[PDB]
Amino acid sequence: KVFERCELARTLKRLGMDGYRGISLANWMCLAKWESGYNTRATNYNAGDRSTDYGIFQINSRYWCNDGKTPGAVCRGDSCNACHLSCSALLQDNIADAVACAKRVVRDPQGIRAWVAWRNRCQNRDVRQYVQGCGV
Ligand SMILES: CC(=O)N[C@@H]1[C@@H](O)[C@H](O[C@@H]2O[C@H](CO)[C@@H](O[C@@H]3O[C@H](CO)[C@@H](O)[C@H](O)[C@H]3NC(C)=O)[C@H](O)[C@H]2NC(C)=O)[C@@H](CO)O[C@H]1O
Ligand SMILES: [Cl-]
Ligand SMILES: [Cl-]
Repeated sequence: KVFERCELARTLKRLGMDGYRGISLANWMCLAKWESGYNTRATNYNAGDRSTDYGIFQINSRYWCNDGKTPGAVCRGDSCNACHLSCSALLQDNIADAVACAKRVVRDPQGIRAWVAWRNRCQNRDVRQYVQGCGV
């Protein structure tokens, strides 16, 4: 599914993303915009390291979900699939699982810095435009 901007903002607000581990809803919106253009079925293979990015947030397979096909990995406990999900779950139209996984991502030290796209296009920028007029 390709979300409309305000429709996603209201969805994320309902799912408890506003202010989660200190990240404003606007930051999440900025992230989804630049990562996938708000498209849940987006996939990107990293030929360079054989990992794949999945869904609206472009979550990487090396540490967060299991796709079976991601090499460079020494798996301690749940270290290779910290969200406890098949990567397939990050490609559904319903973003509940994707959101639970993004929340797990930011529980690690880097927080939102986990996404290179955020560093480049969102950090220290006026992200208010992403949520203006959405009623959130
Ligand atoms: C959105 C996304 O998928 N982003 C990817 C990044 O998560 C990934 O960075 C690596 O993330 C893992 C998991 O957070 C890092 O490991 C954790 O590091 C902290 C540091 O103290 C430690 O507390 C955790 O125990 C440790 N976890 C594990 C499972 O080892 C890892 O250090 C990050 N690597 C770098 C270079 O920052 C990057 C790189 O694979 O890909 C993004 O796409
Ligand atoms: Cl699953
Ligand atoms: Cl699995």
